[PDB]
Amino acid sequence: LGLLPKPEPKVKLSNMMSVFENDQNITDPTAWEKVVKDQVDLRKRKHLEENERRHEDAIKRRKEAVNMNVEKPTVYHCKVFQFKNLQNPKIRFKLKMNSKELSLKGLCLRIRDDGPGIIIVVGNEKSCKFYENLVMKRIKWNEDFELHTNTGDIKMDMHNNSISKTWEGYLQDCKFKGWFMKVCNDQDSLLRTLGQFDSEHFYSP
Amino acid sequence: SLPEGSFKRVKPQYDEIHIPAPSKPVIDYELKEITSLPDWCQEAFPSSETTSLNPIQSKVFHAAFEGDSNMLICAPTGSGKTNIALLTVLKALSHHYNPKTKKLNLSAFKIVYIAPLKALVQEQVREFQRRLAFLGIKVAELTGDSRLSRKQIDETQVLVSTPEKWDITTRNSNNLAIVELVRLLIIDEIHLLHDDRGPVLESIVARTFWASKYGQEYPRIIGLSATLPNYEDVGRFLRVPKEGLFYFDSSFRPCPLSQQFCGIKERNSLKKLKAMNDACYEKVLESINEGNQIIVFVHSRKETSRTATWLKNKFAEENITHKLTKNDAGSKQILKTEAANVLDPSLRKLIESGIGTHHAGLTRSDRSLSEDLFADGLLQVLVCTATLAWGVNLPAHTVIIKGTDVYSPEKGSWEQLSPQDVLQMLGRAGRPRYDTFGEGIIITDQSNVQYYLSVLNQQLPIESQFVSKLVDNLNAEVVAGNIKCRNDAVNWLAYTYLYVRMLASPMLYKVPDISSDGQLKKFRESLVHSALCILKEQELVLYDAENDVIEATDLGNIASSFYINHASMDVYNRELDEHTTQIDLFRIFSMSEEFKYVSVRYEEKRELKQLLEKAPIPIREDIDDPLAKVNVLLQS
RNA sequence: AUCCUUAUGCACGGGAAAUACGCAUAUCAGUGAGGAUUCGUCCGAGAUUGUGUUUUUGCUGGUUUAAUUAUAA
Repeated sequence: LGLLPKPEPKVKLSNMMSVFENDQNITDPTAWEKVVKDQVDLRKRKHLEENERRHEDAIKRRKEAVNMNVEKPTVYHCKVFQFKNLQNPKIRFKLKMNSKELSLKGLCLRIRDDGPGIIIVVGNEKSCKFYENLVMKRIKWNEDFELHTNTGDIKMDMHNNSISKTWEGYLQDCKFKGWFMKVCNDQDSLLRTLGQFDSEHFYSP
Repeated sequence: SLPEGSFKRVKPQYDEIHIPAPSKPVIDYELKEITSLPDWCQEAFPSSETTSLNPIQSKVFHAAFEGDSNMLICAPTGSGKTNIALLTVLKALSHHYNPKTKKLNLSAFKIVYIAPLKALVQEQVREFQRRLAFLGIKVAELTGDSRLSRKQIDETQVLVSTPEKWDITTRNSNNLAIVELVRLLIIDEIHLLHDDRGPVLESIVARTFWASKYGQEYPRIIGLSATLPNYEDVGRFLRVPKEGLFYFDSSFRPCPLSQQFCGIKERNSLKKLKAMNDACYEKVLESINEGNQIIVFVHSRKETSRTATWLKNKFAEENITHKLTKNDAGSKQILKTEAANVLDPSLRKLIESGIGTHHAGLTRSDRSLSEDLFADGLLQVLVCTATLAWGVNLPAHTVIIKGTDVYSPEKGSWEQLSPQDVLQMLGRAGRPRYDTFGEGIIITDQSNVQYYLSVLNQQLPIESQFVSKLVDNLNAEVVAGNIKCRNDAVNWLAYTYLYVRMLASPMLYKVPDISSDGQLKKFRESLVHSALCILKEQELVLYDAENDVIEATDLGNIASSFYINHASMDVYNRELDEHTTQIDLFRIFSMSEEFKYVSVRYEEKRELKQLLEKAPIPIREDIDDPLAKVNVLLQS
């Protein structure tokens, strides 16, 4: 009915010799090579281009993907661990970022520096399990490290340091809004620190 | 541009753009009535239907009586011009004719009306007779088939002439009394200057100003034209006082012209032609259901008949009856009375269908018949060559122009439709008297549509073609004896229309001088040099380069008298010989340059073949050559 | 934050077939369509029925010359 532009032959190298489109098949050999070659790269571009269009627009849909609030889960999965020494910083930083990208309610405590202690993570079951794989499996807690101290770095011996699962299960209502690692020097202010969230019993002496 | 195209339709065969009708005029003025005239002038409009003048006329009229000055009207030519010219005529008559004493003063004033075509001259003359009958005026034709003699010019008062014959009458030295007596010089269709006859008008104009200085009283000059750009430059060509200039756009037209194109996307001629026929058919089908009487222009006369045949079998395949569903008994009658009686180019069948055609090559009687039948309306569709727009006033509601490329023997190549022809084809349109608006349509190739939009806006100046006709005009003028030198020649060339146009745009018309010579003294003199070299070679005029003296020869005088072109002249010069015989005489006659535009035709060819066998005067050339056709026609 | 995987969608490049593919309010069909064998078993999703096209679908490709008119009478 005429509304749209009538199509036109796509023309490739292989096809170029054949096309009886009126246009300088021989007479301009190279100027005709031109329109063809730039024709192809026109399309090929438009491909890459379009991909980038949907890609970006969907990233804007990623901002909107953040804009919704949490729909807090009615029932909370949980996992609890016990560990001698958190003293390796890159561990802690791993346990900072990874916990942070994964939106994990919970905490981490321990006794000062040397003190063993507890790990708590709560949330959807999908994330919690990954976090576990992170903690138990990949990260080696008998593996010694060299720590930055006041003047410099020294040998810190982790082969004694040991991590193990306590358990994992369900919880009526999470008292953790966000995840914070911290210290309470004794066991008491430590246990009490749990007890502000009513969490004392999670630790096993 | 954006206001011009309102709405565009896309169709499989073609992309059609539909331009809306032009705007209606803003009224800052009073419509001038007839009772405001003096006593004698109230019969200027004997049938006064409105009792008020058209949007264009009133202001120009009262300005025309108020000033006696050179005037210019660029107008739709919607029948408005005829009355204006009439009224100025009556004024001159009153100036030489007393209000109290009702005796008309016959010998004082003389009037000239320059109408390009014989037919239009005829029509005009009947109009002038009708309107001027009460004063007791003789309005008669001076031109061509008119065949007026030495006496009747003296007897007559109002003259209606074609440009060529008026040029030749005023060129002749003995009549100069009559030329002086003419007070009123009316030039109709001054836009003709674009075309190659226009050279004659500018030469006439130059002769009016420059040639009569011994009596030296300059007549009133009134230009009348289709609306055109560079109106100001036109006035500087003539005299025109700034107030006499009246520029009126197509918004002042009686029937607004709805402009329409179909671009054709096809290339090869076999499918392209078919697509054009399909588009034409579609337009006709849209039109006739509304009760629309339609004209389809084409390039060539042979195209007409085959086009009409195509419409008959195709159109009839669609529906036969609807073209004549009304008064089929009287349509059968009138149709058989007209077609069956006088027509013999196998055109009767087309007439009988009720799609007719008109072209040069249709008998004079048959020709008049087709005009009349299409006026009555038994002819719904009229296929035509370019004769009608140029010649005849009869408008028709729908006008289709089929095709772009016309063949011009000027080049010997297929050119585009020239704007000045396109415009006059668009002029004939929905009827100013009856219908509300016209439908214009142009069937065309899409690539040239961009060009036709602009040239159709009428933004194009009247092109000065004086370069070809310069030489002959100069020769005639030397024969008059008005130019004895190069300086005289260039002074005459200052009143020439190319002069103005050069001043406006030197590089467009190939002035090398440009910054040098604001008055183009050396450019004028260089053209004179160029002319007088070739003239001297043709022994038309005497000339010397350094001393610069001019005089006219006998051959030049002959060329002036019988208005032979310079090319024809030198052709005669060499081809005529002491020993040349009866056979060679016809050949030379055929060689005359005025037949350059003549060519043999395939429908002509059988009768040619029958002739050249029994022809008494033998032909050295052969049937394919146009010269042989010309001199066998001469023998016939 | 990166990658792989999977499926699906939009694509781009390239090949292959056009005795292939459809379509169907059909009829049934994991609540077994259908098949196999070494006879112990094994295999496990379409078949029927009617119907339409199928040297094809759309498009595009090359050979059997306008009008007008000028003399001194």
